[PDB]
Amino acid sequence: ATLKEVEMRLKSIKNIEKITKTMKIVASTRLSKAEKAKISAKKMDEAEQLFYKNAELIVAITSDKGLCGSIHSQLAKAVRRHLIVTIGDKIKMQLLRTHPNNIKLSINGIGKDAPTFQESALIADKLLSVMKAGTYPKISIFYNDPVSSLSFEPSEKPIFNVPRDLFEYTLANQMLTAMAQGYAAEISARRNAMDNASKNAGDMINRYSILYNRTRQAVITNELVDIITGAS
Amino acid sequence: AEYFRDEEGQDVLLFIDNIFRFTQAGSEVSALLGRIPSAVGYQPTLATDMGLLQERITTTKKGSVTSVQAVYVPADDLTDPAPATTFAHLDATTVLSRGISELGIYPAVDPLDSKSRLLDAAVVGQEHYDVASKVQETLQTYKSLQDIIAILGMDELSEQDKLTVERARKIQRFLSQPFAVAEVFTGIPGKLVRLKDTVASFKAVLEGKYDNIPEHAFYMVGGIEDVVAKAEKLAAE
Amino acid sequence: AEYFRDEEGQDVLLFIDNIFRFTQAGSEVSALLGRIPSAVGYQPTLATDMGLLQERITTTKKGSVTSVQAVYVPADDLTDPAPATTFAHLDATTVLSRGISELGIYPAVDPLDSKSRLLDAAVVGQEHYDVASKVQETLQTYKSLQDIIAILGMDELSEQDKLTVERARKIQRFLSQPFAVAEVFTGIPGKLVRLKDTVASFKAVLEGKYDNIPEHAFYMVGGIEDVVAKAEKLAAE
Amino acid sequence: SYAAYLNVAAQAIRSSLKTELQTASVLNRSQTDAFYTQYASEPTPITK
Amino acid sequence: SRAQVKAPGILPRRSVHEPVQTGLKAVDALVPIGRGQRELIIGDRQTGKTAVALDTILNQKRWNNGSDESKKLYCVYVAVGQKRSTVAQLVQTLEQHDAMKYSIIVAATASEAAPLQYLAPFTAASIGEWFRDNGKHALIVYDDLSKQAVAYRQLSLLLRRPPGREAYPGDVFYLHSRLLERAAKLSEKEGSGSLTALPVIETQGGDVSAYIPTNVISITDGQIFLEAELFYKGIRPAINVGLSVSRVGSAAQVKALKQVAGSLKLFLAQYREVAAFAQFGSDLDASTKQTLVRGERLTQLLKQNQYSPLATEEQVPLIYAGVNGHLDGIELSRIGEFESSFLSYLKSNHNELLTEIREKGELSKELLASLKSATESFVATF
Amino acid sequence: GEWFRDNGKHALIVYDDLSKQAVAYRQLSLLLRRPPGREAYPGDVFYLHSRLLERAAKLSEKEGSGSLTALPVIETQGGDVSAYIPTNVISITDGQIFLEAELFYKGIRPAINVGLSVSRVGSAAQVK
Amino acid sequence: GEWFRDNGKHALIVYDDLSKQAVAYRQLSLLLRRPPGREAYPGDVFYLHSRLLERAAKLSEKEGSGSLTALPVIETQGGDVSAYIPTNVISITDGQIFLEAELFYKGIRPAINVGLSVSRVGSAAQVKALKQVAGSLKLFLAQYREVAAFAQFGSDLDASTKQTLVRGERLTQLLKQNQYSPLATEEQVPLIYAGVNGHLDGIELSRIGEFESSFLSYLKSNHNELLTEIREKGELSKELLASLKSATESFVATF
Ligand SMILES: Nc1ncnc2c1ncn2[C@@H]1O[C@H](COP(=O)(O)OP(=O)(O)OP(=O)(O)O)[C@@H](O)[C@H]1O
Ligand SMILES: [Mg+2]
Repeated sequence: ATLKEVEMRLKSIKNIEKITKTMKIVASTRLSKAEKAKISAKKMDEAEQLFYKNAELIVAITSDKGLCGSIHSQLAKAVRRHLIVTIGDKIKMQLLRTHPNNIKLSINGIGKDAPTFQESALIADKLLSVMKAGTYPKISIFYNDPVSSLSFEPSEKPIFNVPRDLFEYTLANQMLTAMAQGYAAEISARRNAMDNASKNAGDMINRYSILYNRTRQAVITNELVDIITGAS
Repeated sequence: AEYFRDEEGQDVLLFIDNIFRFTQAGSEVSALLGRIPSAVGYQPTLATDMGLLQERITTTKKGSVTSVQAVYVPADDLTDPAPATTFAHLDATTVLSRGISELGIYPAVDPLDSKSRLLDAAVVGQEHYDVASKVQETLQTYKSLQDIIAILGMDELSEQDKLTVERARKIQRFLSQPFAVAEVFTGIPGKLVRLKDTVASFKAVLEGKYDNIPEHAFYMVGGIEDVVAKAEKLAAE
Repeated sequence: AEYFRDEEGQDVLLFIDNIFRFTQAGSEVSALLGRIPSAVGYQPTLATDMGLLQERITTTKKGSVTSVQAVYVPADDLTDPAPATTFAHLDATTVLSRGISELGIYPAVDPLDSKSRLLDAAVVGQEHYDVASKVQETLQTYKSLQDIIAILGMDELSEQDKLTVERARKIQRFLSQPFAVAEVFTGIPGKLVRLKDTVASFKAVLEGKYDNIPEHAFYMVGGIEDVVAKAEKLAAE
Repeated sequence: SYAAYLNVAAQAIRSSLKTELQTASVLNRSQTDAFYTQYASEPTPITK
Repeated sequence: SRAQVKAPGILPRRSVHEPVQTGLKAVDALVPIGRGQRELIIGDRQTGKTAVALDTILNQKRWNNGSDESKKLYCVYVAVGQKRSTVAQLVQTLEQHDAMKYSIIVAATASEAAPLQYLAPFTAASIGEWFRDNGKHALIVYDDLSKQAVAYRQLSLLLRRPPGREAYPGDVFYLHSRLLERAAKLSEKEGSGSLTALPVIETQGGDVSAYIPTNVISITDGQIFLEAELFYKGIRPAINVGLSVSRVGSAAQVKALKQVAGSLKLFLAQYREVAAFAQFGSDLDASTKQTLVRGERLTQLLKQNQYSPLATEEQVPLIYAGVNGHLDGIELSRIGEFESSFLSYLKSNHNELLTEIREKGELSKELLASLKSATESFVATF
Repeated sequence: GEWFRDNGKHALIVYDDLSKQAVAYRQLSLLLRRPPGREAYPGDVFYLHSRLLERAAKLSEKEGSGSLTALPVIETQGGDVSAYIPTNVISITDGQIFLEAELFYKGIRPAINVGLSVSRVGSAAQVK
Repeated sequence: GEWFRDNGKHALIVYDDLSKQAVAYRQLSLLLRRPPGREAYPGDVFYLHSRLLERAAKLSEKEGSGSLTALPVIETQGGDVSAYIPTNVISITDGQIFLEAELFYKGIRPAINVGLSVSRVGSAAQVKALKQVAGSLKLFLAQYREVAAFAQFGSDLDASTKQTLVRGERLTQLLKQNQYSPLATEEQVPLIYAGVNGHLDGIELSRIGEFESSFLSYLKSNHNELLTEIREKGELSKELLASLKSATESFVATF
């Protein structure tokens, strides 16, 4: 109502806009690495996939950090539509609210940087040790794919002494291949999300910039009405 | 009205539209009467010139007067001396606001700024009181999250809060109601909704029975049965 | 105060509590005398009245009348003419903030909003200015990271900023002091510290010499030579 | 275990690289920070 | 007695050291009011102010029926600018609760000439000053001083005196000041009496920068700030614990309630700090999540119904169970079921704890440990 | 217009625009030392407009069936309808046609905001 | 000062500060009961400050070519320039030097906001030696003022921005200096040169003060001819820039 209130509101909004601009920029910088990673990993994946092409549980991957738009929403929804091991806290919570008894294993802290075969292999090892995953009649990997520079789509991918070592290795291969594509997708959706956020902040600033000027004119007029009536 | 109250002893209802004009007419004349003007430009006698009229509009041991007063708010400024002084003289106050009208939600009552002395469990019942408290809580939770929704979006919100926002958008829209005198310029025929039906409906909405019906089913309908009827009609489209 | 200066030949100090009401009363007396009110309602003579009061508070060859003035800031608005005019004359500030007692350190003086004109190398010396500047840098670095410490935790911080926050907490606590008058209610014995024993004591903390010691050893200790002893006595318990 | 076998064999092929060649990437490949917790009951967090 | 008698001076007073027990958790435990104090109940329209003053009036029933004249507190209510029907309803409430026998109502209603609205507070003060000067205790509630200011403005402007800020006269501060600090706590030399003032103020648009609020906030020893965003959230009474403050503080507080209000205030300060991140509770750090949990549970704990004041024997166990973490396992919606079902338990199976908290006034260790035991023996079944 | 009205004929009156009549009345008043109210306008601006616009009336066959139709125009600073004079004329009048600049620049001309626009007599006049 | 202006001499006038003059005039007029205006100020406060300030002038040869230079001071509450008297003076003057508290309590001294400060006249008056070397300092600082928000993130930043972040830090640490130590142009141009040409990048940001104080002594002790020429000529020849590059690099290497 008063000037000290509109100005503080405007300052808070400008702070939100700056905080979102820096986030957009850092998400733009962190992308090149993720895209290099996605391309290299998919180039590896093509080789191992070619064999199945010629011949013949769920892991759900998201990061723990939010403010990435619909990355976790669409994937939790796709997993429920298909209906579990959760990589990341946010898919963990989405699944835990709906079906708390189904979660068997959770991994967190991975997404802070581009994935690597160390994390994937160690996850595969704890998986085959605690769950003995290789015994399950079926295994499926749920992850997000960056179909474009401004959108993504969720996706499910199967996992079907050469056979033992081959499956045990392709498990780590596909977990890495999914983690990479999910990391790229979340960075892109954290660059478009903060773009929309900053533009909405701009629209809010353009509204409060009218509210402020109105309050300014009103304050001056009324202070001067008081002074004049005192001086009459 | 006072003769009907006292001399005839009958029950009386007094409609005054608009009582702000009394204070405004006093303001217009105050400057020519030779008085130093008070605040934003009203007369000194506002609070007492108002009281001398307002305190006559009251129920007495001799008779009852039920008073409905329209109070204009200039420049939408509820803080203007006249409304600010009138608020103290009324047992019930419904504040119509412009925002709720731009949203299309007639009769445009601000569900929160509107207040009544009788909204206590000793009078309306505990069910009714708790329903009204849950409605207010849902709507205020919705209004506290508006900045987040504007900038960030609804994705960030928690699971309870997404539900509370969907339910707030349903509730605020269900408080809309078409009036039989407004049909000429709104087209929608009128609806009268009983108190018990209203409480039961908002209870059923708060208790989650109708999370499966879209927001549009609640707009400008009457009771919950009409929400279901319109949901079926929209589905058939 | 001026008599004890000019006719007792000694340095005295004058407490005025509260200086806001000097200007408030000046505004009352001006309005009553029929002088046109200025800005938000103060007397036109505001600056000159404050001057004719303050400019007697000064050093002369016979002595100095020092003043410690409580300043009531209405509505927390440092831009109100009363505090705005007072600030032009005073050159040291001491902000006692609730935001520091809420976390339980007394005197409760804000190390960052509180400031002084005399914090200049030509007055306090470079050894003191360096220490003060690095204190106001560590505390401000901590006050920058609080959002990060909350949403994230202290593990995400770099090993540099983790050390900065540790030393900032130690400094925040070491600025606390038991008064020689609090001996009755708090029970704590109370002590006073010289400027050397303080500047050097903080230099030793910034230089990381006592980074081995926990934060609690700094809480109510007048000087590091007693922080060592408190650490020993706590570890022995 | 075969994937972890490849992981330890990779570490063997990796630490044996000249100390000038171990670019930041090579160190990064060796600093997995992940934690795991089996599950609504679950024990304390365990490092990988 | 004259209306504008002079207030007592420095020398005859004694410091505030005894409590004006409101029976409201949010006040007695966070912004205590003492006998001899001046506490401004400030807030926007329809926010809960009269409810606070009236619960304070109604809670004195447990002492005023007593024979010990040192504990009973008589009441005076000054209705300035109110309509007569509101006073009719207030007298109905006080009659129902049997509080009239210790209450005087002074009514300069809206239709009353402006001079009488200006003058009523001074005469009500002079009525209370009799109890003060005869060794008795009084609580004077002004509802409300903004309307006395409006009446004084009317009088002044029609007398052709020059206006100041916001069209008010120059000397409104001198109007309210020589009203409020007639409240005092007198020393044994002058009869040990007390007069306690609870002035109400109505803030338009929440603006405390207005002239009369800016004045009265400067005259009073503390403020209970009532805010509507808290009201609609079910925090009732809607006391903003962060804006509200007492300058008398611990001295005015019951000792047992002090021993826990310290920690209560610290934890609610931590909550006020983190609260900006309240909604996104999941992704925060452990300590921030814990602080959010405990602070939200305590804020819910402080709510209580209208015309249902509590004894301090009933406040201490509840603030203890909240501070000391027991309530962290209880869902935020069940806290209302808790404070109801716990006290009923304590009264039934652990009466001596309440009896000793009341009689002795201080939580002894032998008793604090048994209270811990008796709270564990409940949260387990709950 | 009231001549056509009072002699059985139909008239329409466009005022372009009342904001400037209000400004002129503010001038005339303040120069007469008439104390300023809200937005520095005199207290009797509502009476300036109400006795102007109430003359627009549809008469009975007892008088002769005339009518005077008033289309007052108002300029809004910054697009705000919450101002004093706009709100006053909205209170006097039987409807409003709000023309929004965002739509005008978009190429929606006439820029009728069908939401804020309303004719409280509505369908009664509309052609069947 | 007008005596000096009119007698062919050069005068500088520092008004500290004109806000209090406006307050004095408000008091003076309100006690005289003259009708007030905005902010309780009289109508013609603009005609007070203009009538004061624009007596400053540079005169033609017909009048002795004297001058009078005005540095008015205005105390802005909360840094708001929307106020009445600050607006008026900002409109009267040929520029502004904006000092910001946000930079002051972060240890920058003088706390000149390069983004808001502007001289609409002096760029023609500036010393050529300084112009040649500092032309790009505006751009480097304007880029640093953007990147400053992204700085705290770390390695994530591109090299084309890391270079900016490296330069602007040294530049801001260069432009700060202790009070009552005003430096000669001959000592200023070499430092801005070392900075704009990135020679300081190999020095820890904490030691720039040690660098400057040392550098001055070297040029003064081993390259005085160049300082002498800089101030005798005021402009850098093709050859002086080369000798300055040589001295700067030979120092930075052995610093
Ligand atoms: N603790 C509470 N719990 C539930 N309802 C409450 C509580 N306190 C107040 N209310 C409700 O708030 C409403 C306002 O009460 P109150 O008379 O205290 O307001 P007020 O501050 O006097 O406002 P005004 O005097 O301007 O009407 C009442 O209808 C009452 O039922
Ligand atoms: Mg009330």
